[PDB]
Amino acid sequence: TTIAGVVYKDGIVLGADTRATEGMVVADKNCSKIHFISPNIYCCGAGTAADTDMTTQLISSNLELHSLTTGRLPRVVTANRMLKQMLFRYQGYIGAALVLGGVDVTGPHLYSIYPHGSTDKLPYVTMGSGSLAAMAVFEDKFRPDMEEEEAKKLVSEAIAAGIFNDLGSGSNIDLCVISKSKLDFLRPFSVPNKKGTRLGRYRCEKGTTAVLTEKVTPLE
Amino acid sequence: TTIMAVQFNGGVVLGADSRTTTGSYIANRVTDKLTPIHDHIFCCRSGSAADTQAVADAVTYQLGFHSIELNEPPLVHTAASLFKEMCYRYREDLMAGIIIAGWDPQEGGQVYSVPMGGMMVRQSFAIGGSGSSYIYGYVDATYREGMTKDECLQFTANALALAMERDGSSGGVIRLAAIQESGVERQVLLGDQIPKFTIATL
Amino acid sequence: TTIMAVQFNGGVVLGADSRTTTGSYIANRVTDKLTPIHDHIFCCRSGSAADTQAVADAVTYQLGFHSIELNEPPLVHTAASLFKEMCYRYREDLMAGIIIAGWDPQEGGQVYSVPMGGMMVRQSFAIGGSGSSYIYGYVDATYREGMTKDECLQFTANALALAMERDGSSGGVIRLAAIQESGVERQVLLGDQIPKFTIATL
Amino acid sequence: MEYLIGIQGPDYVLVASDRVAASNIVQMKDDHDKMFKMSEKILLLCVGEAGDTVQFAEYIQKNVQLYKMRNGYELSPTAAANFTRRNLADCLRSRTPYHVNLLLAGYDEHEGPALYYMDYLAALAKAPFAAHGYGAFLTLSILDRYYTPTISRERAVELLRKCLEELQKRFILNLPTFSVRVIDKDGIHNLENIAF
Amino acid sequence: MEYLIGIQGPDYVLVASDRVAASNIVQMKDDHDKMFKMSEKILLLCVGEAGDTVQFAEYIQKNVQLYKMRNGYELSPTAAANFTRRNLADCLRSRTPYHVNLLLAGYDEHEGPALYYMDYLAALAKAPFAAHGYGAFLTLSILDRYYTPTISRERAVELLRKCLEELQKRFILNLPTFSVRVIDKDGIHNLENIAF
Amino acid sequence: SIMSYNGGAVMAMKGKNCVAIAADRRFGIQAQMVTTDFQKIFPMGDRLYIGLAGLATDVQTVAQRLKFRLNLYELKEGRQIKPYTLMSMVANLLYEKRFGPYYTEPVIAGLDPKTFKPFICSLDLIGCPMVTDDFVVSGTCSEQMYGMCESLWEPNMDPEHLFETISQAMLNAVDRDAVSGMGVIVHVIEKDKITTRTLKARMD
Amino acid sequence: TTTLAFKFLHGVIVAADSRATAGAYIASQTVKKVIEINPYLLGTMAGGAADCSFWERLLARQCRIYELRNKERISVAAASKLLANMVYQYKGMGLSMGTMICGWDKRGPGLYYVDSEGNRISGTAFSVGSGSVYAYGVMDRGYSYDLKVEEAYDLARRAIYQATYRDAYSGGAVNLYHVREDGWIRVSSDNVADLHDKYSS
Amino acid sequence: RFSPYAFNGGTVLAIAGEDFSIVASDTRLSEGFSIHTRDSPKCYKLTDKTVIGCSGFHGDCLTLTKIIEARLKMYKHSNNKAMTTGAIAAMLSTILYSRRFFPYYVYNIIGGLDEEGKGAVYSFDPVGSYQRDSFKAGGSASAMLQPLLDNQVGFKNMQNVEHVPLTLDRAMRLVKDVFISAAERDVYTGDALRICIVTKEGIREETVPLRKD
Amino acid sequence: TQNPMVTGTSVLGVKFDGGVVIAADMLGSYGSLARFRNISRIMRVNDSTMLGASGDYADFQYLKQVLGQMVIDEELLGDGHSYSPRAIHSWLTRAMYSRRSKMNPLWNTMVIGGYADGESFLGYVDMLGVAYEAPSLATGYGAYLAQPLLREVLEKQPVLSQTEARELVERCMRVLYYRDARSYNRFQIATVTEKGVEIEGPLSAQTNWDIAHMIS
Ligand SMILES: *[C@@](C)(CO)[C@](*)(O)[C@H](Cc1ccccc1)NC(=O)[C@H](Cc1ccc(OC)cc1)NC(=O)[C@H](C)NC(=O)CN1CCOCC1
Ligand SMILES: *[C@@](C)(CO)[C@](*)(O)[C@H](Cc1ccccc1)NC(=O)[C@H](Cc1ccc(OC)cc1)NC(=O)[C@H](C)NC(=O)CN1CCOCC1
Ligand SMILES: *[C@@](C)(CO)[C@](*)(O)[C@H](Cc1ccccc1)NC(=O)[C@H](Cc1ccc(OC)cc1)NC(=O)[C@H](C)NC(=O)CN1CCOCC1
Ligand SMILES: *[C@@](C)(CO)[C@](*)(O)[C@H](Cc1ccccc1)NC(=O)[C@H](Cc1ccc(OC)cc1)NC(=O)[C@H](C)NC(=O)CN1CCOCC1
Repeated sequence: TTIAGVVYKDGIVLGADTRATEGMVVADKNCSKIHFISPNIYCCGAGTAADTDMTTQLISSNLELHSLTTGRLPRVVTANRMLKQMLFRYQGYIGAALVLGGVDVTGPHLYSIYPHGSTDKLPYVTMGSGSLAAMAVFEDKFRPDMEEEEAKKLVSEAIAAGIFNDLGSGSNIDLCVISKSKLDFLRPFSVPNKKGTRLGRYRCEKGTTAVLTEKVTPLE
Repeated sequence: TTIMAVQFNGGVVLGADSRTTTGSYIANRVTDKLTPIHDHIFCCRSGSAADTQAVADAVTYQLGFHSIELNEPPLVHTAASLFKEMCYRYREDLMAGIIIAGWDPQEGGQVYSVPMGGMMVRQSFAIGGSGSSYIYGYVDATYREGMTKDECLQFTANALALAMERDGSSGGVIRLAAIQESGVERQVLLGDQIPKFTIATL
Repeated sequence: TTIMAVQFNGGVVLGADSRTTTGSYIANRVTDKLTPIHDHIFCCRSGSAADTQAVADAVTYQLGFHSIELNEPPLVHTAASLFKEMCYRYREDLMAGIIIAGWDPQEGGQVYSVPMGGMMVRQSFAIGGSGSSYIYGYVDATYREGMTKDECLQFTANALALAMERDGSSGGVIRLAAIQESGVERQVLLGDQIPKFTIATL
Repeated sequence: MEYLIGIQGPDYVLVASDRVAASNIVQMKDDHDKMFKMSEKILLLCVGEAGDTVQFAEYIQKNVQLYKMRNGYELSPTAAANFTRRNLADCLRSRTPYHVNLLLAGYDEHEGPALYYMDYLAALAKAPFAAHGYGAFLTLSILDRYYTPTISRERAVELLRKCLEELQKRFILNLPTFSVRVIDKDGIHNLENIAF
Repeated sequence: MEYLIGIQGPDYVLVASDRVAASNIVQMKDDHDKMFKMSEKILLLCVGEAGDTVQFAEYIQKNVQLYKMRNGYELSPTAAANFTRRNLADCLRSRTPYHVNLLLAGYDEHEGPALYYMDYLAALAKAPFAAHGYGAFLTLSILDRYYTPTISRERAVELLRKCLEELQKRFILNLPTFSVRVIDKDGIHNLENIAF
Repeated sequence: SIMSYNGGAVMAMKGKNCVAIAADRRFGIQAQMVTTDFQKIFPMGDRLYIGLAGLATDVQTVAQRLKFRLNLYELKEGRQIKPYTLMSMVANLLYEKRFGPYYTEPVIAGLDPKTFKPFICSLDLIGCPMVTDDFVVSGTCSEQMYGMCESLWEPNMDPEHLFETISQAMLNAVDRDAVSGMGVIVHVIEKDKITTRTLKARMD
Repeated sequence: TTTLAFKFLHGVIVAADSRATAGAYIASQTVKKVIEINPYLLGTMAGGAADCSFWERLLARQCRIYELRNKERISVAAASKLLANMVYQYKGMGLSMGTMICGWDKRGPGLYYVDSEGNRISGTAFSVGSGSVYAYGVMDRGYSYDLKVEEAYDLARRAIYQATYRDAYSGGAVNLYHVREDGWIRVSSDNVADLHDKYSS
Repeated sequence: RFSPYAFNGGTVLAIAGEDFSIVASDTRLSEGFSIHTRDSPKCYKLTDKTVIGCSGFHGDCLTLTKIIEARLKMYKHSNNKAMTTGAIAAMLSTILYSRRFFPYYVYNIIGGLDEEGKGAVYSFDPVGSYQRDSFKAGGSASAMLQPLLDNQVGFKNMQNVEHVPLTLDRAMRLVKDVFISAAERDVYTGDALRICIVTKEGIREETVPLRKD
Repeated sequence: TQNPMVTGTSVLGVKFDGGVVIAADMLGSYGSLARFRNISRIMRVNDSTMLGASGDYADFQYLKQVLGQMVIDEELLGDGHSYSPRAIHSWLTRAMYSRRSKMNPLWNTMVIGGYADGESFLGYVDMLGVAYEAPSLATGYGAYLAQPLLREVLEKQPVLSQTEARELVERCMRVLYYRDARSYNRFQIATVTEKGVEIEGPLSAQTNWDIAHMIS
């Protein structure tokens, strides 16, 4: 992975790449790493892919159960507490490096949560194998209270830095823009990488394979 | 880390660096290591970020309930005892080095050390963290019996500045907090504000 | 150990503790870690007692012959270079942290550090040994540009006393040596003579 | 080291196993039986660990017998093999894993002859012929060579004899006698023990 | 795994060894001769690790023959055994130690029949009867039971047969054939290979 | 490697209004082949299949425990299962054994009921879903299978062209793997019919 | 690998496969595992790919020098002894090679098995390799000293085929050599896939 | 202690035709999870008729190339002629086996012309085992390139296709396509593809960009 | 060297229109301790080439001595031939691999910069003998932090002026000080040009710490 998050003037902009790996091979060229927590809170994920999916779902489930009971909009701290305490209970055996971002009645909030259960409240955070490359962009170009399109540009450039400089990351850039007014889930925000057009013709013409046994079962 | 707490007549002064590491990489270069437990009780955290964080959260929960159940401002010793009970019980599982410093309307300014073993001892001033190793000599030579609040602020700021210079695991920003009956006042020392000690060789 | 050498105008000041440890037992409570190599050249020994000693004895032999053959009073840099060659070639076999300090008619007072790797660097002042860890903060806060010979003697004695106070593998007696054009003068500090920084707690 | 072999024809299943029970360098027993009667038409040939073999095979044996008493009829060879596999698979990740390599043979009322191969990891597979033990490495190629689905029982014994004679020639372990049994519509039949 | 046995009489030495060369689970050779002719009256029975057996035995063999050519007369059984021990014991703490367990059998013009036992560590020991390998454990007790110092060679082969039959009964490894040789005043005599 | 113990390879491919799922037929323990006709692809609901690759026990244990849950589902619900629903069920089953998993990476291929839409996915041993529009592979010759599919697969393929592609992709990949092969079975799933074919392959 | 060699009335049959593996990956299917030392002498390859190729080529050099110096062909015994001595010096170092040395000698048909472990044994029939256990079975069942020339060919051809069927690390094609008194001849190179077609009918 | 090896990725490919030989490689040099350089073509010329491609531990690849070049001149000085492709392939085997107990972590593929002007390819393992073949892949992505070539160039597993002789154009398209396919799945492969073409008149070079992620 | 002792962290390098610029902080770390705060980790080889070294400082001092003599030995002859930057790079690859193969590595990672005959040289050398040329180079944590930034700029603008390259390095050294825990805000800038090799005295990067107040 590369995942990043930033706090701008109006709210939070989250970023992620779309590569998943099995050993040293690309397993999924287009993967969803920005996860739904609540209508106002989203969470980026890095580390063990399955641990990222299930942890983020369980908390999304618990928060929905919480918001239905309270009758009010869930808080980012609640999501943070639920994630922090759970990951700590498992002593880091659940490999989930997370970037948590959302907008409350309190305002815009951004967190980085580690597999062991340590949380950092910061204006900009990076997690994953390409996090240092992404951080180099944040340390070079970040300014307080940026405009919406300026922040969209910054995070996408940070993820790109991870994509091109880290072997664990690649493919598309995903963004999620959260404000007090609007939620924008831009799945394919950028397609920097593309497969080369095929030149040779390798059409396996009909009847090129020898068959020993055939059975055709009709259906409804 | 480097963490530090000093005691004076009116109350206590607390100091911490802002660096947190994941190996050799600095994950957060501007951390708040001074964690409020109650109105007048703080703790300085060193060691495992996740371990110290969980203990602090649980103590805040316990003392919070304890203070309401007694209907009385909570004693610093009581807060420090709740740290002792957890740090000692889970000594094999936690990597925690806590300094508990605060004020209560019965004993005044108090600085308690709960190191990795889980023991508890009250001190005039305490130092902890990886960086504290490099300032024992300085701290032993500079400390004076009966320093004022302002003198304690400078004393703790100087020692940290010297620790962050030599220790790789320490650096960034000096965070200071003064506790007395009045309340809690916090300040932050940035770049140039850090006490300048010239690098002198040949 | 703790070892220290400070360069002043007309020469150098050397200082060491006197403790030799075999585990947690002091095998020798009054050790002369300041080893003479030539008339004006000394070295401070820390690490393996047998290793540093053997190197010292080989440099004395090597520099002895070199000086006679060259017909000059030997350069401190030259004596430091003989230590470097040995400490670098056999870095995997030796545990030696040497400070070479002395005087020569060409360059005056000089202090060279040869740590465990086998590198060589000239410094205004140098500290080494296990105890030197606890005095980095003090030494950086106290050191001033252009100290007199008598001040450097006080400076080394203070730093060492603080280090012996905290470090278990340091202690006993402070041994000081001053080297200038006129020659070498030695003094020893016992019990009361060691600068007392009182036990500072409640 | 122990040996199992199974040969399935059109209407029978031929099974054989060595009668040697060894400890380090000595042959403690000469007439050991590695075959367990489950039903009137099912045999379970169990091989592997010193304690696990008897404990596991016997546990399945009494359960099938309990089924016989419970319902009035017997389990099918297919159902038996799956029952054995379930009990082995469940124990695999537990505190007491059974290290047994087994072979189940049976004749069904409606389905006919059946032979099942099973790993100690509990991997079930149906085969026309199968073998266990180090001796399998020398014999399996002879089975691949001289086998047709339409093999008669008398020529299946000849094929089995070709395999056992190879164990006398190439196999370094002393295996003089073999238990031979056939299962068909009439049940389990004892055959003449092949000796050398 | 390999087996050696020697039985000394009043005027002869009877020696036997299995003819099996084994690779992990397969028998590669049916007629592996494990005896090496040193002189007209000396045999070296060599057993042990893969390459060490043939390399070490032949080195002593060719050196004993070199002694014959160099001086005209041959080495005595005692002289040969000590020569073999010296070469093994000097290699014991060297870069290349030979892992061989051996039996030396010979007839002397003065002292008569002699059988020598030698550890891979190079411990020489003269005995009336000796054995090597796992088979030794099952045979030395029989040798203890029926041996007399005045045993006739016809009754010695009968005693040898008892031991080899025990290997067919109790020993887990398949050793069908054995080499049998006698050394007396007239030299080395080949006997019929005992087969099972 | 625990996954390399039994070997095997399972592949799924997306067509026009159809999906294909193929697997090798070898059942072996390490170097030794045991059975030449082992079942790795299992029917889950007429127009939906699952192929399991990995340790032979876990292939069988998961297949049977999934059917256990699916039958209860299809009885509780008045409907037959949807492809996405099965994928989440499998992921659920595999994650329950997070810290001691079944050593099998499943592959699901089928058509969506009513909407007749094609669907393919692969999962982790701990159940991580990965949906694609082209192909999903799992097994010991993961790399070999990827190289074939990337260069052969085309956007819209009719059942016959899809069959030729998955067949050729499986055959040539398997032939560079020692622990895979001994025959390849292919299922082509259409709305009206299911075509099942065993291919002519090398047996070495 | 699977390799085999057996001697009979008409000569010495040498058979081998052509598969080479790097882990689970099949590196090659066209490896010549029988090396041609002399017009009358052969050597099979099994084990470490480079080890077998290097040391048996070293032997080919050794045998040629012997021929030039002594004006006479090397014996099968002497050719096997040289390789046994060369490979023994590297015992325990990691070399992995199981070879058969086949030829026609002054003593007649010659067959020796030489190991990197240090084994050197003469015999009538051997099978060397990972699939050797499977080739041993089918070879022994259909073997006779009185076998016709063509009958011995199909025996060796089937024995390798049966090994490739069970062994994962055996396959490709079955190559056959026949050692006669006037020298060896190259018999046939039959693909396993083509043999599967023939033996199924 | 200390590892004297590093895996630097990279894949080499060679196809032998009737009058030509193509030696192709990606240009990415990696270590751990980061890229050293995007410009590192692995194919290197030795004579007018021979091109070598090295993948694996770059330290060894650099050293080994410098050894071969020296040896080429040594042969040239002694025998008064350029070394033939087969002779280079035979020599490399001995150079690689010389380090049997301290192996070069190296996958070599030699491509060029033989003594009759036909295309020749030689594939190597780390310790010197080698053979002549028509096409081979070696490196981090060799398992991905090979099966497609076995199908298209080798006509394997297809029922009725008459074995049409390879053309330079079709082989060039095949090379480009397998590497594009490899760049999709193998993380070590990408950036750019370098292609060397050996014919009657010298050696030609061509470069096609690849995915940079 | 089996175990490094006093070590230097990142070394940076980027070529511009006119020459090459190399940067390295002046710290020698002893584990987590910053022991030697004032040491030069950049050396001038000759008029046309320079070197910056990461890792074990004692090993660097050895290479400094050996290269030092080599340049002296050439200037003795005065035959008009001198080592090119590419030649020193080639030699260093041979030295480092030789020691690696002896299983006694020189615990170093070098960056060679030079300017000769119009074109500028920038080369990398491992402790294993991995060597290559690149328009921008970074060792240690610089590889993970600085190099990404160096590549991004060269994507947009392949050729840089001395000023643009110099202020880029300023930006890279700032990030390294924020994120690498073994670095030090006191560095040297080394520059190869047609005029020769210049190394500049103690330099500090200006830092921002505004993000301290925006946590809450
Ligand atoms: C980048 C790609 C790392 O290279 C990201 O961290 C990414 C996170 C992600 C991707 C998709 C969906 C949600 C989140 N991580 C991976 O792709 C991850 C790499 C990894 C492998 C093994 C690990 O050790 C525990 C940790 C990380 N890939 C996977 O999870 C893959 C699909 N699964 C496996 O490799 C199988 N594992 C599961 C964990 O236990 C060992 C076997
Ligand atoms: C200084 C920086 C280092 O000694 C302080 O002690 C600091 C304390 C702190 C940090 C954040 C908030 C308040 C106070 N400690 C750390 O930064 C800490 C270092 C550490 C790591 C692991 C330990 O053993 C379990 C003990 C100390 N860093 C962290 O906890 C970071 C966020 N997490 C990791 O390093 C992850 N580890 C867990 C253990 O296994 C290796 C990976
Ligand atoms: C302080 C006391 C400890 O760091 C000094 O460095 C001191 C140096 C000194 C001592 C005498 C004269 C001049 C200077 N060090 C010691 O006292 C030293 C501690 C040490 C032991 C072993 C080491 O590894 C090689 C390094 C440091 N003590 C000794 O050398 C004593 C006399 N000998 C032993 O401890 C015997 N050892 C040798 C190593 O193997 C285990 C037994
Ligand atoms: C069958 C296929 C079983 O593997 C044969 O034994 C075959 C024999 C053969 C093949 C080609 C040429 C002549 C003879 N053996 C192999 O193909 C062999 C398997 C093997 C791997 C490693 C070994 O070392 C203990 C022994 C056997 N494959 C190889 O040698 C491959 C091509 N090369 C490597 O694996 C490289 N190794 C060599 C040893 O050091 C580590 C790297």
